[PDB]
Amino acid sequence: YRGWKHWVYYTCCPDTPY
Amino acid sequence: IVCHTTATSPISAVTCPPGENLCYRKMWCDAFCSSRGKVVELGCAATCPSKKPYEEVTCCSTDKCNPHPKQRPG
Repeated sequence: YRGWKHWVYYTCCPDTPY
Repeated sequence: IVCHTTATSPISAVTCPPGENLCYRKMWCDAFCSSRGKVVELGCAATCPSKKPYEEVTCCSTDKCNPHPKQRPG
């Protein structure tokens, strides 16, 4: 069961600055 | 009442139709820090009669409550 998911979330660098 | 959704750099469908009062949004971090805590804000709820210390958010009744990231706030 490997995931290494990220605890909290993040603001900057969303994905639309594409 | 509106509340930038994520913001960060670009922008998305702002405005919060539900809960006509505050648009929530705060942060996480450990303590006062004021540097780390790379997290985000909630985003509208309904109200904030509460008043607890550490949580994640209280209320944002404005049109630009969404602050800046943790790493580089400005």
